[PDB]
Amino acid sequence: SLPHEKDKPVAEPIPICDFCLGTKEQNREKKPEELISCADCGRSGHPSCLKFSPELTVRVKALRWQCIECKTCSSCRDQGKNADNMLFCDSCDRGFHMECCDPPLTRMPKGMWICQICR
Amino acid sequence: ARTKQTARKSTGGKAPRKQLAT
Ligand SMILES: [Zn+2]
Ligand SMILES: [Zn+2]
Ligand SMILES: [Zn+2]
Ligand SMILES: [Zn+2]
Repeated sequence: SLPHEKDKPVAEPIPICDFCLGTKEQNREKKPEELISCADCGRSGHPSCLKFSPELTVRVKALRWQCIECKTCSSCRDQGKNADNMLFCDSCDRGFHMECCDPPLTRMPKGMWICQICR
Repeated sequence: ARTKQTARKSTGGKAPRKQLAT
């Protein structure tokens, strides 16, 4: 974890998937699947409804994971006017503004992208 | 790479508000 994520309180999780309305007992394939929940708003989703790979799912369960809308840049801690184009790491799902990457990026990377923390 | 925009399209968006959990 990052220092600013450590001991930063997490919201009460809602035990329903906001995408399919199932619980941990029933995803869209009518099979059990544990939810993941946003640390800031508490809303939840099945990893299969979020379209997360098994490997990404394992990693975000060990991190202070944020949903798409709550996601803040792991460098500058902001969302801001360029929020819609924040990159999401394909290893840890953290967000980074292109201009906050190391090195700063002028154009969107192509294909799978791994952030400066994971690379 | 994925962005906020592309991730939104991937989920298809939340279920309708009145059907969501309170
Ligand atoms: Zn679901
Ligand atoms: Zn959230
Ligand atoms: Zn930033
Ligand atoms: Zn990463």
